[PDB]
Amino acid sequence: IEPFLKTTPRPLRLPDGPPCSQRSKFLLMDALKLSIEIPLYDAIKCMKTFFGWKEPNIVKPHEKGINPNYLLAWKQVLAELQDIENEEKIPKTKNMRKTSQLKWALGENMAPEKVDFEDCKDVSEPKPRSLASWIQSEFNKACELTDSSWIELDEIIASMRRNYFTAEVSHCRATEYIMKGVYINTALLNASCAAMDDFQLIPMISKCRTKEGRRKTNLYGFIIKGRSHLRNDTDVVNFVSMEFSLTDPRLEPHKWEKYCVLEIGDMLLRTAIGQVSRPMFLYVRTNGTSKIKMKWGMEMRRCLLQSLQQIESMIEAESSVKEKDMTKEFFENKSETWPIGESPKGMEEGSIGKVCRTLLAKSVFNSLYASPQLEGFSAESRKLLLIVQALRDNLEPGTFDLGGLYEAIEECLINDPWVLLNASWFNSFLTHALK
Amino acid sequence: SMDVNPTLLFLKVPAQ
Repeated sequence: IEPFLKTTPRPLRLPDGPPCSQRSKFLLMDALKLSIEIPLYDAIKCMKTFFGWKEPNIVKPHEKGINPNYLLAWKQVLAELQDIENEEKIPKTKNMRKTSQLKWALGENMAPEKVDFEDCKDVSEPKPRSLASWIQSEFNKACELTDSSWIELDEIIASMRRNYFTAEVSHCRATEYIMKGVYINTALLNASCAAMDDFQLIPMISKCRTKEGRRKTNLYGFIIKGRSHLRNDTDVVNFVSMEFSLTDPRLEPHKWEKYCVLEIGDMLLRTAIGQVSRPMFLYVRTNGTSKIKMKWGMEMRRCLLQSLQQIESMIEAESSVKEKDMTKEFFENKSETWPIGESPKGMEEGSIGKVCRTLLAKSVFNSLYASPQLEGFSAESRKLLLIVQALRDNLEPGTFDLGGLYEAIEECLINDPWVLLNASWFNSFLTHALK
Repeated sequence: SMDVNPTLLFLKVPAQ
């Protein structure tokens, strides 16, 4: 119990380097939906609600890719979309012409059928990036309430708690992220099993219910599936993503390192001051998943449970102490007595409502930014967290190689934007905990 | 405006 081991915990040290860049599968805060009230049929109906399509042009090139290939891929997309327009029976998904641009982007010249003695390349520093403000903005927006509902009230005693939480989260942007991920991962999987040898065009779609109750169908952009041959569950299918955004890539080019960004149209918006014209961009990039990653993505709903459970137990940490059940007290008014943020004014608190959403966002970003860096940090930072809590209450944790623990943690801090955030977060926690 | 930080919860909620 003899406590005397101090403000020994120091801040974690984060990498120097170029700023970290976006690496989620789809866009997050920068996403743009075209919406209305068979995916391809709905895709076209959604695109028809836009009347600013123009000649696509590159505005932010991919420093490592063949950019005209990106431009051509989009043009090909439009072209093939025209072919489908009208007709009579519009297909699901649709197979695309195996053109030069698509072969290239979908890594088809890396196809084993091609090469020589060079077929003997056997080699055996993953490059540090600094934290950037963008990932925190990302998370902020993730905790926000939306003007739409993304989930039914269930899964289409303490069951009362389920309801309270669901009431507080169904309109959360994090929840949209969940559903966006379920739909397009499911979609990508089917296409991957039902084609294998086809370059499929997959609309990125989600559904929601407005405030006024109308059912809405959203189009985020397109994904083109590459060759998907192999039953290896960890084997990867290459795809290229094509996502609509109002976000100018040039404000934070660093965020978009993996992207070619086209300008694909201009949009006329209603505004506090009238009609304003804003460029519409297409964010393009190559990528890949596996049956396993698609499976995990199809199950992001788990974030709701995990998120909930924490909020649940968090009530026991008060209900057993106050003798009476406290779900109603909390959810019906006050106890905005949990810290959840910093501001210019400093420390800041929020109610179980905000908390519900914040924990949802956290669970969701864990899933969106899943990485070995993250597995490590979590496991290891939990320990430092335990220790920091003890010392905070004047408790001796014991003879423990703390510096050893720091090594473990800081070696997970290389370049992942999400992990770097959590590190920065801990530092802030660390400053308040041992003021 | 508030930058959200879920780790701050642990100023109050005990780890685990």
